[PDB]
Amino acid sequence: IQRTPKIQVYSRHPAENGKSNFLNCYVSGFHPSDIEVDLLKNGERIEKVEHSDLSFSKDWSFYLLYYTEFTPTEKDEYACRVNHVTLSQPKIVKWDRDM
Amino acid sequence: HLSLLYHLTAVSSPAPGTPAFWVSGWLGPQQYLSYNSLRGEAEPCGAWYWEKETTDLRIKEKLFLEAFKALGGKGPYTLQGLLGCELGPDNTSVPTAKFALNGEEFMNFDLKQGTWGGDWPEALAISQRWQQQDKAANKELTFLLFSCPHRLREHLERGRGNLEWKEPPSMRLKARPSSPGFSVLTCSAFSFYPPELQLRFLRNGLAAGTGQGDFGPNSDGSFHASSSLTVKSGDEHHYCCIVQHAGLAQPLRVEL
Repeated sequence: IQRTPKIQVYSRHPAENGKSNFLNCYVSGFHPSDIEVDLLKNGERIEKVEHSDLSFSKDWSFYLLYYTEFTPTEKDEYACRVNHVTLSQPKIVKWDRDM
Repeated sequence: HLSLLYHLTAVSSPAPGTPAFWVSGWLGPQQYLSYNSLRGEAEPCGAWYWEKETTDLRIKEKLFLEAFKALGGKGPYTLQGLLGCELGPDNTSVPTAKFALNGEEFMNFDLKQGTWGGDWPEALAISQRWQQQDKAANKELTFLLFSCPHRLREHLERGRGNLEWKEPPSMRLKARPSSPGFSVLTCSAFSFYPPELQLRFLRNGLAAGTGQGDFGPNSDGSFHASSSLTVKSGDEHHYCCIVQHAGLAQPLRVEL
């Protein structure tokens, strides 16, 4: 079977304009394990990105965590771009300081 | 919690430079081990001799790749495995030996007759090949019945430190407008451990709902949660968010 990924974006700590934080893109619930993930800077890409080992939950679906160290500005709109076999076009999800 | 689990994955058609086989080792909700075909060694993880592990997983690596051999047919195939045990109430260990093919459970290990079983033709094929591997099934049985509970008990001893870890969550409650005439209240929990957390909304002392909420990890092993609830504009200040977590001496109330 094939399962379309679920995407969540959030910071490690509460958003403090000017303080060094962490941006997380957590993709999960997908199959197969082939996936492409990117963290966007208002539309750009970060060459400095890291991720956890690819793992899977009890229902056998995969999950992965993509994170980038950073410092929140006051007017941008960060987002995560994910490409997977189950998506016609890459899915784009932005970061809401609230969630 | 109080369980040792190895998550095994093998793919028949890996992308370039990618490994065909990799394993994650988990002690409860914490990853302590990592392994992959490329490196060929069992490495430690997040604040966690070792040979008995790098060997056990090397044998597993052979078996998973071997499963593609007599599955035949154009892939691509994804073979997954769940191996481990957990201390049960009565301090009794319960093993786990399940296998998935392309995301679907199709194989398991029967402790009764000591072999991998299943109805699918492909399970019959893989099971038969594995039986032909020198001492393979004996090792499986031995690990689920003896080695696993033992290693678990050891890591619990020499690693009680990271298990008693407690991080209270930093809370945040914000109100934002959505569809006309309504606002959405979002209650977020940041960087906490253990993973068991609970959020609930209250309305002027009244028990409100348990909103729609996600949950996820942070690069450091701690967690993140959030719960949203939709309310009529102007009714916001009437809500409180209650969080219950092992790292708090008592339920924390969060107001707007």
